[PDB]
Amino acid sequence: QFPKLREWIGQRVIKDMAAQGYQITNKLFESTVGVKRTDIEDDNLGVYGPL
Amino acid sequence: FAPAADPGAAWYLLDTSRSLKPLIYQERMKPSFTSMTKEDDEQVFMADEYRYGVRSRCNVGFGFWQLAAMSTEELNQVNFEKVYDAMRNQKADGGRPLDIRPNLLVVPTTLRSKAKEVVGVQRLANGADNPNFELVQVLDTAWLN
Amino acid sequence: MQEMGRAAGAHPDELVFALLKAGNANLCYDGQNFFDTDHPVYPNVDGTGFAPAADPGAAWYLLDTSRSLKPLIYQERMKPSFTSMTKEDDEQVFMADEYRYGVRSRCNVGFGFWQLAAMSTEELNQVNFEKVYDAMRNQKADGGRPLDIRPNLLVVPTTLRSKAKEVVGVQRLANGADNPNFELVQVLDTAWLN
Amino acid sequence: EVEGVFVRATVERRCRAGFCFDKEGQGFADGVLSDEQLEALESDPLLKVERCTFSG
Amino acid sequence: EVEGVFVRATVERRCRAGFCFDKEGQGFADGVLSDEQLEALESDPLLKVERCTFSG
Amino acid sequence: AIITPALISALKTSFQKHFQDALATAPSTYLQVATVIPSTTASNTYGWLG
Amino acid sequence: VDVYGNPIRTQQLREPQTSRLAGLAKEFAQHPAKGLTPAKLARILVEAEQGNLQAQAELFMDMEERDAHLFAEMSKRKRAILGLDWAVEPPRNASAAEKADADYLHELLLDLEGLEDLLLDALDGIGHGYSCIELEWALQGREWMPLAFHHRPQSWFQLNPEDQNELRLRDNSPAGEALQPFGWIIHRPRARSGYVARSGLFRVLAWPYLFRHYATSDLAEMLEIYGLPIRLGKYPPGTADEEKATLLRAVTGLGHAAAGIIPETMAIDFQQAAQGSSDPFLAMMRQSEDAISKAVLGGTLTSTTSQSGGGAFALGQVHNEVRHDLLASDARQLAATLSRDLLWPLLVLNRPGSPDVRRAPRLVFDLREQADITSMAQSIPALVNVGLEIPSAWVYDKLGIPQPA
Amino acid sequence: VDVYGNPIRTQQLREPQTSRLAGLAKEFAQHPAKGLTPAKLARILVEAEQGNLQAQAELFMDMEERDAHLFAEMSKRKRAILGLDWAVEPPRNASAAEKADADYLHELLLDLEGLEDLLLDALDGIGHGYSCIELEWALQGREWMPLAFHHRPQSWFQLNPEDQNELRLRDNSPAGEALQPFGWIIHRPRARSGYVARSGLFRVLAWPYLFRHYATSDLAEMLEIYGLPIRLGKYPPGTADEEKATLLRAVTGLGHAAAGIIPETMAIDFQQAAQGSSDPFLAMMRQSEDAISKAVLGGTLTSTTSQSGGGAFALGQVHNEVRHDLLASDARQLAATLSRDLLWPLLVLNRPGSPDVRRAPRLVFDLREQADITSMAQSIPALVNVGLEIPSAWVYDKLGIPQPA
Repeated sequence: QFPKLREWIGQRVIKDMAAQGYQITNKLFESTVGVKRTDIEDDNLGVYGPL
Repeated sequence: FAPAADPGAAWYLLDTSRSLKPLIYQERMKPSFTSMTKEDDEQVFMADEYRYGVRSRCNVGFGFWQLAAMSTEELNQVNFEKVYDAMRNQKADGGRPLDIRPNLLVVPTTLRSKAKEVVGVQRLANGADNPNFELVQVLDTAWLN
Repeated sequence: MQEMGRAAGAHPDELVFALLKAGNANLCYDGQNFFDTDHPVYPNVDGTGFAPAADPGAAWYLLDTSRSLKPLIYQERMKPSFTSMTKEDDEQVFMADEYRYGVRSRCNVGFGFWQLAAMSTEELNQVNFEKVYDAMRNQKADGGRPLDIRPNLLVVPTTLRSKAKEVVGVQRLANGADNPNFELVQVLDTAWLN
Repeated sequence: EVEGVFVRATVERRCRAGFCFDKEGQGFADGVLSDEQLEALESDPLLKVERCTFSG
Repeated sequence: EVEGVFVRATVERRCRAGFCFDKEGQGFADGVLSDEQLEALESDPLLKVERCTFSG
Repeated sequence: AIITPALISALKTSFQKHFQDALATAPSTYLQVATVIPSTTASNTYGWLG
Repeated sequence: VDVYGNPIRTQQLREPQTSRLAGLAKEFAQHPAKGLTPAKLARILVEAEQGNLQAQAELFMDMEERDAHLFAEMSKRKRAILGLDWAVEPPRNASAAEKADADYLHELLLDLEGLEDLLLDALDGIGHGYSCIELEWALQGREWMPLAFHHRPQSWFQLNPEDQNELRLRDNSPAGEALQPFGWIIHRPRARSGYVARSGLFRVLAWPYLFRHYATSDLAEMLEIYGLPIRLGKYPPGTADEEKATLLRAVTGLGHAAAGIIPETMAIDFQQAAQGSSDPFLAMMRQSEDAISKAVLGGTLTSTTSQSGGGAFALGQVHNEVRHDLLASDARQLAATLSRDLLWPLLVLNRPGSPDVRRAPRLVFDLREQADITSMAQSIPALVNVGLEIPSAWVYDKLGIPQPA
Repeated sequence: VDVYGNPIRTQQLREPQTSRLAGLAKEFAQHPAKGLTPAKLARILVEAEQGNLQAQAELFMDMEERDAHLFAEMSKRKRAILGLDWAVEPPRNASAAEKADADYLHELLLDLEGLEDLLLDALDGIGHGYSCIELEWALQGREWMPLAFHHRPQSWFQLNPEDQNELRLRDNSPAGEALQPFGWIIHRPRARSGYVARSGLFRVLAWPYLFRHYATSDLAEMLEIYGLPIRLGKYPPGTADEEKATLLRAVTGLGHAAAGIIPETMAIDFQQAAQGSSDPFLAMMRQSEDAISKAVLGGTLTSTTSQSGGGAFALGQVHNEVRHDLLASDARQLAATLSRDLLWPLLVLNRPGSPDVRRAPRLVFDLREQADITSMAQSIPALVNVGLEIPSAWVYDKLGIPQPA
């Protein structure tokens, strides 16, 4: 951000501005479930398929 | 326990997330993997994610509270109002204020009732007063602690 | 450019509240500090001292009146025209200019030097809030007559906003006892001071 | 080498012993060290700036 | 933690003396030393490769 | 795998200019406590006779 | 109130909104086109997408000024609109009061000076994506009048941080300032569907402009180098500095000088300077110019020119496809903007009552296309002798001849 | 209820569906066209096939912006539709009540501002494969009104994991959010038979765009290198660093400088810089542009231009094959979408009863083609004198002349 507007007497100070660059990487996430192919069809109540 | 005072109306939101990729669905159906021909009749279903949070502004977030509501002079007046004063007293480069307006209070389910007492009832815990009524609206959660 | 513009737009508040901070140091037209205990209203002695300022803001003039001389004309140095790019590696300069200054309207219509707190109904609330209130209510002018001041503004730093709201905004003060100053003076936030 | 000196026989703000002065031409432009303190020392060239690298 | 391991009895090109033959050595996906030699030593696998968490 | 992902950080990383100018000054306050007195001189003076 | 329903207060109409922003009037354009590279252009466009329209507006102005072909195309396109006759019509099956209101508005627009300048200023939004014209409101007794129309540079505005389709003034604050109701005529033609920043035609035309600029500059440099060959002199060991300078001056002036003499121990070799042609540069310039012509005026008459060929139906052939479509689109959008911004304040300030917004009069441009009088005049007699009862109103309207009064 | 039969609740019409998704309005396009390679494009398309439409939508927007020829073709195609007159007609052999309903709907559409913008926004689905326009519903007493039409970017949606033809909002959840009934006008033109992801025309046009981009960039680079030749200086052993720098600067400036002198022990060799032509690049650009023209507007008028040539039947020759077919297809699809999405809510909210869906009025675009008046006017008298009783209704309808009233 800019420096505060100061008083003026004889000359102007050519101020500067800082910078605070922030670094952060990325991470990967996963969740998986192993199921039997035959079992999903081998059901009558409509369960083990929506899972 | 697990407190945090955050602004919500600022151009930035604390703890900003990153939905870099969508909730793509990964599946193992049939003649697409070897798990089902040169293996048992196995299928796996997966949800890949490639996201991560961020520590956005550490000069506007405050934590580590003994969050309490009693006596309106020692427990809340000296902790929650202390955080109020600290957040509103934050100074940027050059000594100007950050215009911090604490309006978000996040606490776990254990502190939900006591946060509601801090914000929502005119009297704090003894019939004295509650200076922090309708100043910060609290949203309950359980993902933390 | 836009950052400098917003800084310039904010500047007048900084000027006014810097003068408010210096009020305990700067002098009003009498010849004493704006917030001093020895205002020479008469051969007698009159006094008005976290740098708060109870103000009526209802008379024909308001305290710490601002003086807008020149707007925030943008000053820029982005062309080889100048010797900054000659003597240096293409250094451009961006600037904003102001020609204003704060004012000390009247030191007999303001008060400071507060030991602010809201513990007891009065014994700690009238310590400052009511002392300012009644003092202004009975400030005398030339001719031994009241100024008919109507204090209705209270400016305090951020740290004192909770106490100010308790003083004005709650029926009870800090012990469920009473609060004589409810809906008396409307407080406003500020961080430019302290 | 030295990126820049910006001396012109004038420093930006050389503040010592609680008082801030303007002399000794101690202007630098580099992140070798004391960048946080380099902000305080620099950032105030009241007078003209002349950059003459010393190739240090 | 180190991410990178090959524990499927998998084959990799490790060069002992004048020849490069099957062997499992570094077998990591991160490098801080012996990069030039690791390249020859860390030739990606010939056969099935599966990774684990040594956390060493 | 890749021999040295260490040096390829510069190319990969992207920019999110969301923290840029994510701040503002405090709301204007001199209006409530101070009154504007436009002027065009170098030293304005006020006179009252009591 | 206005068409959008925002409350309207007549107190703020006495002074322009920008009057209290004297800083804006003292600014000068930064000319970002000079020293422009593809990376700089990409950064400018991306930043404009994020709400920094100042650089984009200045770049567009420079682009308009520095390209003669693009400027000619845009000027022709705008002058096409500026030459159209216009009229104000009452709403569908309007009543006597509505007809009177429309007639009064029509009379007011006829006698309002500066209409052509207003249309020209509004049409700038075609290329810039948005044009803002400030209004000066004055009272000549009991009736409000637009004193003048002021066109404000596109560099004076920005995007709302909370809304990418809403423009705001630059008042040094992060959020800018909302536009005053009844204080502006904002024209935002929509060539492509998207946000306001991406809606300008110059955004499409920027890259061909840069290609043409690079090709022209390179051709100019190569023409400068053309002519004499570069020739290098060589000297043996033991040649002093004075002799070196003499040899250098001799080589420097040898191209202009037909003849010269040097010692046998020295040598001058004439090497190729620049050998090639203007074919690649000119090919690139032609490609860019054709792209600009197609993007601005269509690829049937300008780039792939329709060629000559007269006839009764020649007007239709030249116009209806491409030219008529573009003319009608631009005219309709401009008319909608005008009816929204200028007609409505006049109706709701200069007349009593609160007429419903849906029944407001609409400005209409005359898009009538000249119809062949001779062929149709031949055709009618056969049809009427057959027995068809063709209405005379259709004939009078389509021919342009007015009905008898 | 709606046409699809889904229950309709008037409670949810007070607020837009996306109002509770303030996160979407703050997003910025990622511009995936910059630094695009064929592998990246293939990955983008494949991922879009799987339900990640954000990257595809942003790429399509960039493609539209960065190609002048493609943008001109698409704009011309859309403006063709935007200029067509339209009317609302009652169903087959409609009754008096149905005729009144159709008339009221027609009057409502005439007086509804922003219709042209709605049509333009809907036509974006031609290239993007689907366009979604959000509705603002308001009550002016007892009658519901569309307050405004908001076009939402295609990047705001995705595919249902359980259905590849059903779109959903991006609400941070894996399954997204179902589209609110009566809250959107979804236009999904079908150029090719398949799923919604594969249905866009820009999917066909992507590869020619990349070919043209690569050719243009390579030509620009080669034009930059053209001009002076590369020349290499050689120095003998025992040349110090200062002399090396002097030789390097001399070589660097030698191309611009006509003359120079070096010691006989040194040497400068002028090597070919870039020798060839623009023919291959321009050939590739022409091929890509012809492909784009054929894909967008047909290979009879744009790419393989129909050339000049007037006449009474010239209009038919130019239009009927290709141009008329494309115009009719686009107009019919847009009319069907409108009749489904906008007309039906108005009929079922603004009028009493529950009319059957099959009897709803249908919006019709005027596709009438100008017929030669002179030839046919010559023809009728012979036929009528022969004895044929030609109806006058056919004549009035086909000529465009209205029946007497």
